[PDB]
Amino acid sequence: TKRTKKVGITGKFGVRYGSSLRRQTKKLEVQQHAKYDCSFCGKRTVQRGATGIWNCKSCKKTVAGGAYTVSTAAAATVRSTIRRLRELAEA
Amino acid sequence: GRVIRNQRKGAGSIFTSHTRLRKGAAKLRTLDYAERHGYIRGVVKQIIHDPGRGAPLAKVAFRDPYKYKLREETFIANEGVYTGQFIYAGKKASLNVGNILPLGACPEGTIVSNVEEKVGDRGALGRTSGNYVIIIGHNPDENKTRVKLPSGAKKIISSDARGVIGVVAGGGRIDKPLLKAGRAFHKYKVKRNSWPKTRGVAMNPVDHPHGGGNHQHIGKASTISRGAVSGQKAGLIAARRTGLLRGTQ
RNA sequence: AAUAGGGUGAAGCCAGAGGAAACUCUGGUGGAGGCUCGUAGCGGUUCUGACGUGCAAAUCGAUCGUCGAAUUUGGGUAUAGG
RNA sequence: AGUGGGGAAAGGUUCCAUGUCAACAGCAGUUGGACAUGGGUUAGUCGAUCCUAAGAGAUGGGGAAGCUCCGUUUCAACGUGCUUGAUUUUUCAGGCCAACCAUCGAAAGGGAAUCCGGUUAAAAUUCCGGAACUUGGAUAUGGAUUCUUCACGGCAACGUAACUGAAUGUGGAGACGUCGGCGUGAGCCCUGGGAGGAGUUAUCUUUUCUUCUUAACAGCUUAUCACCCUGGAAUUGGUUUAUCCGGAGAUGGGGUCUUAUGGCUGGAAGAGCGCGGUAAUUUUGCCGCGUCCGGUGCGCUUACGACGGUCCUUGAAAAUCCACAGGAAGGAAUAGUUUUCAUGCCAAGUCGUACUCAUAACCGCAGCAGGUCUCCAAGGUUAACAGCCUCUAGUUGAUAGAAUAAUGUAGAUAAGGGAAGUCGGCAAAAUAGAUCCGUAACUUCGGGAUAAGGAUUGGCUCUAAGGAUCGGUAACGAUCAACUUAGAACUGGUACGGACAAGGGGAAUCUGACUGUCUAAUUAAAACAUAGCAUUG
RNA sequence: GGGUAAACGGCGGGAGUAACUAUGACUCUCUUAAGGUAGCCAAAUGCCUCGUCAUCUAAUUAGUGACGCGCAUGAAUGGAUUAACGAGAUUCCCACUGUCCCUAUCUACUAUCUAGCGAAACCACAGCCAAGGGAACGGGCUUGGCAGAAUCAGCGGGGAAAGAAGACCCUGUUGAGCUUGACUCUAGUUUGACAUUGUGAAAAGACGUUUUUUUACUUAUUCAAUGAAGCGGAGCUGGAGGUCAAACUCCACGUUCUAGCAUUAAGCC
RNA sequence: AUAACUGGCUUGUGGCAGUCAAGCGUUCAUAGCGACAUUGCUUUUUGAUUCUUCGAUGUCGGCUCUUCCUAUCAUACCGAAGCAGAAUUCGGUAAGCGUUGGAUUGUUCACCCACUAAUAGGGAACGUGAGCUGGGUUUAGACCGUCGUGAGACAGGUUAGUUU
RNA sequence: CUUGGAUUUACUGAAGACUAACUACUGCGAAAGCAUUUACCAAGGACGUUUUCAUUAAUCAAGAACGAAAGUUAGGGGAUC
Ligand SMILES: CN[C@@H]1[C@@H](O)[C@@H](O[C@@H]2[C@@H](O)[C@H](O[C@H]3O[C@H]([C@@H](C)O)[C@@H](O)[C@H](O)[C@H]3N)[C@@H](N)C[C@H]2N)OC[C@]1(C)O
Ligand SMILES: CN[C@@H]1[C@@H](O)[C@@H](O[C@@H]2[C@@H](O)[C@H](O[C@H]3O[C@H]([C@@H](C)O)[C@@H](O)[C@H](O)[C@H]3N)[C@@H](N)C[C@H]2N)OC[C@]1(C)O
Ligand SMILES: CN[C@@H]1[C@@H](O)[C@@H](O[C@@H]2[C@@H](O)[C@H](O[C@H]3O[C@H]([C@@H](C)O)[C@@H](O)[C@H](O)[C@H]3N)[C@@H](N)C[C@H]2N)OC[C@]1(C)O
Ligand SMILES: [Zn+2]
Repeated sequence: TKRTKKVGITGKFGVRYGSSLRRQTKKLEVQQHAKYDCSFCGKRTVQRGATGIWNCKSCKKTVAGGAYTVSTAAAATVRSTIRRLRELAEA
Repeated sequence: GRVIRNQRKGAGSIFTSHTRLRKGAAKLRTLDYAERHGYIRGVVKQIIHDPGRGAPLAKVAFRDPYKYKLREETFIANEGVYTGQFIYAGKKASLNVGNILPLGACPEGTIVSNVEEKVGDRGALGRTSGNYVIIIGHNPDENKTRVKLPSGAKKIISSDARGVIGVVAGGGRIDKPLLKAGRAFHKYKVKRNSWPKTRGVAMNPVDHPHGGGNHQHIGKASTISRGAVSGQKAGLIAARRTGLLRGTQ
């Protein structure tokens, strides 16, 4: 059954710290503990070791990433920006 | 009165940094012939957690140009760098994430990290998780590059100064609240002894310029002159203004 | 180096039911938490109890707080009188 | 979870035997941690010694009038280098290199190697008896290797008694948090048969208690995980208590490896233990027989394993040992190796070692109800390592006698009333376990909540349900086995969580969000901290 | 002279005015840096004060809800709330009871008596009252009452009982902790001159020397890296610039799908 | 040599009692009252003073307990009346005998509820802390308001604070 | 605001918005709405059809998707109004 209506993973915090602080924690903790697709072997086996470190249990490859998600929006933009500036320079 | 906590920090007795578990200093390679004239290739062996640091570090192996020997390097890992990746460092390095290039070889708008202030100091700028340096423009006649620092400041640096392409990994730490005194305890347990912080107004007059009184209050302006002496600089030192910031800056 | 025995039952997982759909509901499983009752431990509320030329230059009895962490603790080491 | 058996710190002879009682043991004393005289501490394997930790600290140096301060990744011409081909001429000759490294810093971190039985008045992993191991060195014999010079086998994972390998480089071990359930082993607990001994016996108990044990080390063997070969998958399958795995090759079939742990044998019955006999004023005994075969588990403790969770926390270093890459050099034919194969030989220095470890061996002026780190841990009841009773072991120590006024201290009970007492319900009483039922306002939706508030509970005799292993619609038969749950009848002075153990609750206001912290020895709070928020450089 | 309050802080008076009265939406005037906004309240902040009304009780200086010209509430000197939590302060209620009416009875250990052992505080001398006077509250002195050894258990009237050269107050030309726009200084820091300190150029100044501004050199001096490894210049190779004399400019000059390897030079003269 | 208790002197102030008699009392100064004045007493108020105590006399109230005073609330006996009875009022001898239970407050005091014959007032070092208690006051912790630039102040409020 | 030269002139640059003129009794979309270039993604009405199914339909309590502007939360930006 649906055990909690809205607190979700932050049910471990009970009634403490305030609802806004627990709700802000819930957004990032779900991402923190989620399984991600490996871009190397194609399996959903990427988990966080520590902040900025993401390991694949299958192919044993570690990639540097965000604090709570594998990739941040700024890093994604840089790849396109660095991709773009690369060919505009090599041509 | 008495020597205040501000003053006691500088003697460095109980206030030295806690460095037993740290994984080595994060630096670029020394400028050598290979990086001055061409490039050198290394391989990422590990991406590791450094206690006291929000950003992960990369251990990268290079051949020694002059004798049969391996060299391990401790870099600040940019986001997207992975174990087994080849890292190219030098003047001829391609414009890819993780490569170490001089700032003169990067076009306008390149995002770069662990940037040197002076040529060959192995990195000073944009080193924390989620931070980076933007290249604003070039001054090829003067061999100077203009960059945008994480704080918003703009700075002219030598075009021979190096930097690492990409954004420092581990970004977004501060988005999640700490929620607990204990999380702060564990945070500073591997940094230094700066937590918890007793308020100056909660002390007696011997302890702090803010102490004493039959109510807790400061009693004089908390904005202190830059020319004040040690023991007086508690509060907002040389503040150009105070109060809630409204509008833009 | 040390920390009985219980209670509660977070994510994740399995199975079933309802609905036109969007979605919703149920039974298990699991074993989270500066969570909880409560020993050892650590502390020290009250009796303004005992004692108050004491067993003791701070103790004794009962009653109490807390008891998996900002926990308790041995040894080593550092900080020295404006 | 000891008033048991040991240790670390600290003490220093308090240890043991003999003698002794003036003082001391707040009474006593024939007794003593007292007094006197002697005796007593045995190591290649246990520690120290060595390593590095936080840190301490010499040195070319830079300060300071100077005592000295600063620096140790230290602005330095910093080896009391190393290996060969040998030479003895105690001379040579070359070739490799010098990034790092003075030194101190742990009797709980790291670390070469020992067990069992016996023995004293007092020592023992140190002595005796037997059986091993490590390191360093020497070196002989056998084996292995070589005419294809530096071994063979296996498709492979890899196997073996061996089975060249310089400089240099690289890798591994040392070497690491915490929690959760699960699995295995060991010790303990429980239990059947049998062979001895003890107990009880008015009656009975195929009975009540007790002995039946097996070290280090050596050989063979033994495993979760992991890995290899084959094969090619949807009707997706395999699979954990916990849902993860498979065209990056699952399921199926067959193999390989680690030896944690168990098994058999050697050690080793010759020992130890239990009975029985016999010599003898006896040192010390000597002999006979036995010492066997099973079962069980959400048991307790502990070790290990495979997993899973957790962090803005990711949980030492060094000495030391091994391996690999490399291909220098040296090697054959009637001949060079190598002590990483077996056997054989020699040696292992120095200091500590008695005893106490506490209601009398330490610190508190003392034999002081205080303080002072840690290991082992039986039966019953129980959720329980709580409380209560008991076995082994250890104590029976604390001046004593006679009485039992008042007032005390500690503990009880009390008719009717029920806070009228008092600043104030202070103190005390009341509640309390477990099963079932029932549970409001409010709420940050997590809680509030054991809300509130009801019912039940013994003993005895039964019944039902929940399994394992064998054997071919086996939906069955056989053999074995742990305690949980549920129901029924009967029964009593209506008792029954029968001792023990064990929340009182509700409606609000003020205040601090919370967990946390401080005035050691009159204030624990609303004070401090805290996450969150903002400002400043 | 400008900015700044989540810096320290601050956040008003006096008159009149509505067809009963009363009040005053409204008006005038003085004045400030601004005149307290949203909220909240006899609150841990309100003197007056036990404020007034309501509720709670038989009865309430308590509690709670209201009211608000609030001595002297009020917005990160944070305002108002607020589930949960609290050995925090407070009121009421149910249960409960020796807290009480109003005391009684019981037990152990004392006390008690004995054998042994055996302190300390304190002590001018001492120790019965009433009055008087008196340093204005006497054990002693005056006048009276009276007055008989030795004692035991209790007791808390008195000994202005003991404990400590009053800690409150005042004085002292005695201090100390703390503060500041006290007096007098001071580490630090900042600003100028001179010295360290040399070699040139251009342009403005004043009598071949000189003041000022800028900017040139490198060797003094300062910062940094390294196991002081590739610096500066020239040249050999190519490529582009279409050359025209003639080789004149610029560029490069061994490494980029892959977690391999690179060490102790081959070759040539 | 000097304040903050008690005590002593004083008695303004507080409390109590007289003398006179303008008026009130249906007429009637004096049953019962009594203006303007004026004489006293007491030490249960508070001042004034500074004599004793600063090598310390334990500094609120309550609880408990004894005793004393009388300026008598009740009870005994009586005199007076604007005393018909009933009730009530004034006065005498009288302290023999009693003078309560509660809500709020730390309170003395105050104020209500209720009973009662009555719910009189006082003293005893403002009786009584080696009798207790410790709510208040009055050390050190903490909060608020006003004041102060500040350290801090406040017969302003609040909470916690060893009784030999 | 301006002799510290404001305003005005030329060049370069940095920001965020917006998409003029073409633009209409014209288009598309369920509505709210939608206007620079280009490419990709899936969607749609109408038309044409001698293609196909064969009543599968209409409107609809309950129940759902979307919904200008203003407003709210957290980041980022904050030129102009
Ligand atoms: C504010 N002025 C103070 C001044 O009062 C004085 O302080 C002394 C201090 O120095 C004394 O302390 C002195 O003596 C003691 C001890 C031996 O008594 C020492 O421990 C100490 O080192 C020594 N300085 C201290 N006992 C009293 C303070 N008032 O000393 C100077 C000063 C610090 O500036
Ligand atoms: C003008 N004389 C200078 C003389 O002062 C000196 O320079 C030092 C220089 O050697 C130091 O630098 C040196 O020392 C540092 C050390 C201090 O950590 C080292 O780390 C560094 O490698 C080494 N080069 C530099 N840090 C300061 C200069 N004044 O040596 C160079 C010189 C030219 O002789
Ligand atoms: C036992 N409860 C009593 C209650 O009866 C009452 O007592 C009063 C008492 O205070 C009065 O007494 C009071 O009032 C008188 C005044 C009236 O004259 C004063 O003189 C006196 O000093 C004062 N204590 C006394 N006259 C009658 C009792 N019932 O009030 C006080 C109390 C404690 O509540
Ligand atoms: Zn992968």
